[PDB]
Amino acid sequence: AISQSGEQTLLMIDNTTCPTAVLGNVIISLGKYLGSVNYNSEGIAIGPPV
Amino acid sequence: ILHYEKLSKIGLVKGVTRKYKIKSNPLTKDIVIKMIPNVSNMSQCTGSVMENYKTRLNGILTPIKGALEIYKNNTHDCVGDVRLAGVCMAGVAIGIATAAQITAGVALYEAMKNADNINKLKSSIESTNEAVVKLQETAEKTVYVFTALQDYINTNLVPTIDKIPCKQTELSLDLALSKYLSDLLFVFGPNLQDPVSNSMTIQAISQAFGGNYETLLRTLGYATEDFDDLLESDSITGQIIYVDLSSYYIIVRVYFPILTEIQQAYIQELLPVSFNNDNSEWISIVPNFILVRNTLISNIEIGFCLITKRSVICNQDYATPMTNNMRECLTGSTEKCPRELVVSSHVPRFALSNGVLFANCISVTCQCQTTGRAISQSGEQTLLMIDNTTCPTAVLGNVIISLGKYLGSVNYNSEGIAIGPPVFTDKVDISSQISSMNQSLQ
Amino acid sequence: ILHYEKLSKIGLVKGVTRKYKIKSNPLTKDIVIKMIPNVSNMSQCTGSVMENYKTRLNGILTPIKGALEIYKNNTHDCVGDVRLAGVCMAGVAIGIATAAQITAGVALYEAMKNADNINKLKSSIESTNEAVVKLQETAEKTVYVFTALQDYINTNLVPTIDKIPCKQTELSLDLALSKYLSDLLFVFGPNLQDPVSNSMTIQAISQAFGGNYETLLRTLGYATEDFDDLLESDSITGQIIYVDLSSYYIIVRVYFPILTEIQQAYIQELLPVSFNNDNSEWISIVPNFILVRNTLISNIEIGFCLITKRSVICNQDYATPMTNNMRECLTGSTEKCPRELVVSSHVPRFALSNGVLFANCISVTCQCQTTGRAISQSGEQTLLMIDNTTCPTAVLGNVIISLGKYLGSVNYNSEGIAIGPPVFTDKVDISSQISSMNQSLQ
Amino acid sequence: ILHYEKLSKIGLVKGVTRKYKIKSNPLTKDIVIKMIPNVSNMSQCTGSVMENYKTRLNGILTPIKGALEIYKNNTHDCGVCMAGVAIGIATAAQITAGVALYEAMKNADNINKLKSSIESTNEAVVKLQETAEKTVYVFTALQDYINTNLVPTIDKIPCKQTELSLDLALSKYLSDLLFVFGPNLQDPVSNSMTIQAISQAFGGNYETLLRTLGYATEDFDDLLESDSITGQIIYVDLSSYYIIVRVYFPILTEIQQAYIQELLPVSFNNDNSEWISIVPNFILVRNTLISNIEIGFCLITKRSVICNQDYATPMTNNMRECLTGSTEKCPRELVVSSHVPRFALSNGVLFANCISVTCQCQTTGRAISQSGEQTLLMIDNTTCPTAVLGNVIISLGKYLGSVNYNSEGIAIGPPVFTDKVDISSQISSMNQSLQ
Repeated sequence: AISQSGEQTLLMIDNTTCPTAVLGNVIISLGKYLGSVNYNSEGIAIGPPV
Repeated sequence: ILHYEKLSKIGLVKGVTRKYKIKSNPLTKDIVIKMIPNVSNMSQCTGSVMENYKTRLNGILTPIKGALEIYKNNTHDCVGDVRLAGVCMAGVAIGIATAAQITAGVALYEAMKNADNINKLKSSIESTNEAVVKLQETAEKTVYVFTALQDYINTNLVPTIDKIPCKQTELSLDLALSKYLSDLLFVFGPNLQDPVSNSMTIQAISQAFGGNYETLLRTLGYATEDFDDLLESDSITGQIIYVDLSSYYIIVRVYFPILTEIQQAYIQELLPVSFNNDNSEWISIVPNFILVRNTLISNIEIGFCLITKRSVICNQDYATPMTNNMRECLTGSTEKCPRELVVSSHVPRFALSNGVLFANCISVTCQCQTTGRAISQSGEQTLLMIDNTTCPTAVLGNVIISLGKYLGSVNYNSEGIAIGPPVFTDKVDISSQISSMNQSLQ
Repeated sequence: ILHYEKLSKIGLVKGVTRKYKIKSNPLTKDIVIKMIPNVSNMSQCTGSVMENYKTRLNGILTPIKGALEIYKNNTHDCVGDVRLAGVCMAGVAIGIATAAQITAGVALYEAMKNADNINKLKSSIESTNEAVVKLQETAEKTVYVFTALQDYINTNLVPTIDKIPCKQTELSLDLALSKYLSDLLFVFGPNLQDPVSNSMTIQAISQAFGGNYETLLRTLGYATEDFDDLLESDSITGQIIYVDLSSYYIIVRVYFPILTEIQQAYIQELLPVSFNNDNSEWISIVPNFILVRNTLISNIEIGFCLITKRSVICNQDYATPMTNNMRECLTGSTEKCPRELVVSSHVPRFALSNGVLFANCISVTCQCQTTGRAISQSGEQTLLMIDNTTCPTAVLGNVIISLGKYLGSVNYNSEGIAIGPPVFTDKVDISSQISSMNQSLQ
Repeated sequence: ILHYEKLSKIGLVKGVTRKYKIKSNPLTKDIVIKMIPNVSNMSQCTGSVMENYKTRLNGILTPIKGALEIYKNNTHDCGVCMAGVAIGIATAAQITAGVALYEAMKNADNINKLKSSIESTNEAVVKLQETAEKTVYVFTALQDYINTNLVPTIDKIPCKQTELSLDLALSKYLSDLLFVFGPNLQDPVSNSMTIQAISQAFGGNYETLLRTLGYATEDFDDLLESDSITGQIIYVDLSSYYIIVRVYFPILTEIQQAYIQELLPVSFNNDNSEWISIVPNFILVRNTLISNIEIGFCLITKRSVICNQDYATPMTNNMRECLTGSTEKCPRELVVSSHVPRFALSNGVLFANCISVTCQCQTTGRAISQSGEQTLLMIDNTTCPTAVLGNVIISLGKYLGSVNYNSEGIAIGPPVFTDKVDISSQISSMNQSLQ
């Protein structure tokens, strides 16, 4: 299983973490990411509810 | 959880209570629509309109197959008993996709297993010359073909193939096909950016069959007594799974869900009534329909839902949040409810709930028939409750009404409440107000 | 990878390489087995054995229904909207259940929807009087009934209903029913503690039909070309989904899966050959069959799996771990390989791989044909590779063989390797070695 | 006495608890199994296969009579009094079988008094009166076959075909016999031979034998499947080719202060790998003493395990400490099969390895996360009532043990490998390490 903590909003799943993910009935092969290598280890600020 | 007495005193009288149901657990049936008619019996002097219609239909149907091939080329069966062993997704070759789009992609592959078998029938599908046809898919399975323009041809053009000049039959035909294409472009034209998804209603799909969805659904079968419901609420949806540019016929998987009533979940309707305060008439601005489920109070965007007599039916959970202040207002904190001054003379001024009558006797003349005298509202009472204790028969203009007994407080009409601040709900009023508060803040 | 060259000198000559495939994606078919014959035509002097057979049968079928009802009284459809579709489980009332038990439970409820349809046919099911009968649960869905001893009664008992004193017919019918029950008790008797499971083979299920699974599977359908495979590997399984204590018939959902080749995986078989060391014969103790998957080497408990000429087939991923020392012994480190002295005179002493033969030239007569001179093995060479380089035709005992090229080292026979320690593989020898080493440690 | 809470840490979750019952107090019944079928109705075209069958049957039967006569000629009244000088080699079981044989010789004489009646039976089950008060049944091995198929077909087909069919049927019966009554029957005196094997002298139809003998117990099926119903051969006749068998019908005696505990294995996560613990599935507890059982020989029911012998076997002391809370001594095996169980349900409380199977209960509508330190997860109504694992939606109960179950860790044992080739190499490597 790929675990999400209570600190992070979403997960970047790519071949670096593992090259094929399963989300219920879908099995998806994934490609490389072009942005930061440490995407999932850095948090950001969040806005106000509306 | 809704406190009806303060709501009524503000002017939100009780309305009907309806259950909340959603589309669920969809069965599938596969059909094909031939968007081109068979003109074989009248092909003697059809002219060149057939070829031109062929090119136009190819031009319209090419982007649909192009978008479908993005998934078709990138869908494959993952190998080995380790995982559920379903479909693998060339995600890097797909590029851009949503959750709903991917889900539809999976359902598209799933349906491919049957679509290959139906495409074995290509010659039979071409041979169809009736507006509805049933075909054997297997010794234990069947499929239906619908012809886009077979009824018109067979009923008008074939019988009238000699009584008028053939050139005239050419025009008529051309005009008929052009009318089909004009009706089609709203749905199957460039508006259809995403044919893969299955959110498209059967009513929209039937535009490819002349807008006659009742024939699609009757031929497939009235599976349940809720049929009109899954029909109006846009719960019956279909998906295009194969597009053919040689025979010009598409395969559609029609979904027939079942309506699951949500437990501990009801829809409440509130009737607004104009009420008197400070020598003027006001109407409170609150949602007409409120969704209370699991003792949780949330709004509902019912515009896309269907409001029957006993239940509220939606093809999707359309629950939306509600402001905390609105929750307090509907809980009893009645001073937080907004109110709008009414300048229209066509706003309702009285309502009837549980047989007890709420009315604004200041705005509308009230008198009681039993005692033959007027019913008086004072200047500090927002609304007047009339019931059998007051008098068993009152009138409001030209209506004689007989009232039941109230179930709440016996001294209802003698107790007042607090009233909230005025609001204005015009589109330009919101911009005007926002400027005023911003200027006030500065 | 495996180092065949270093393994060969230890005596582990290369063998056939087979692919690895496991059942996946099972299809579901439904049948009923009537565990009681229809004795209608012979009822004139059926005696009282029918009633006693009814009671004895009931004594066996009652626990099965009791174990099923632990699920039936604890299984229902949820809203399906509170969470993605599934079947609800009253787990507080179940108490003790494994993952396999719960999975069977889910399949059991899922099949219940078809089982209700089959049960709507109860009177038709009871009326069957052929060993195999075809019925409809709807016009697009067949179901099959397989009676217990209908054919046997139909073939020998009914024709001989007069030619012998039919009291003897009563005795023979009693013996036949008792024979059925004795055959049944191995599978459907008290050994069947978990009817909620899909691990029971069709061979065991056919015992309720006289062990005649070929009729079950032929009537249902040979859908795939690997059918014998799915049959021998205990891959075709079935589950009981309905037990009836009045008509004495069960409903079974038979599974027909498909064999998926586990990609990047193969099974290597190693042949043992006796070899010399210190003037005595030894045979190495290593697994005959090794499973290499995704460049990861591990054992396979191949007793349950079926071995064909081209692939290894299992009804389950029967891969088991393998010692690190076995890993190093199989990838080159022959000093960690076990060896056992051979006392028996019936151990194989030569083997042929890739057209070359590795032989133990001193323990068996070892001469060559094309020159008439004997082939000599020194006391330092464990095995002698004989190929057409030394001579193209060799003689071993009474067989004369022609040999081909070698692909590895040309100077194979001139290079020796290290040898491991002896082992003893008797059941009691393990205890003795453990005790001796324990005493040595103390 | 078992620490099930600490065992759920290692993947061993509580299963059913069963009562241990053993065969005891066996009654006796005497029957006559006639291996030669009466063929007086088919003597017109029976041919010469009958004499060949008789010779083959004599050759089969004679060693049985030989190994019975060693006890017949060495037993006399001097209770039962044995002669050990002329016996030579015998076990305790053999001596008890011999004393039982002589006790049954008293009724064997009375049954032999009806030899003419026994040899004249022409039905599958025939009733004979051995005394004024007691009776005996006679079973003929192939009489139903003859009277149903071969007798009616004596004239419609030529009797050469009848002769060949007779020879083939008798040969098939002999084929079924020889697995049991052939040279495999080295010790015919012993009574450990099951009724199912004895019924191979009657076509494997032990149901007819038992039902005619009139079982009168509610434990009958558990007795039959657990091989509790045993027999003994006490007389063999080489003139009429029949044997008389004392069928023993025992009673299931539940052992006081004895129960059998079942443990369900669950794969658990450790050091980013999935493992399974190597501890026996079934445990015998007798007066607070823990010992193994070869439950393969026994029959397991929903609330009891029935054994026709006391099958308790010793347990290693370290294993005993493992099952009593010291989980660090419980061996574990790495997991290579993608089809090992991963969740299990006890008391309505769900134990699972959420790292290997995704867990997201429906009432919170969210996933249930398992860290890299927790071997298994407990789900109950305290955390969230109804859980979903793949295709199953499951409503759960409440745990009875500690409330802080998911927050407390434990120690873990060493890895092991259970293959026979693996065992030898571990011995070899450990021996090499010692050297």
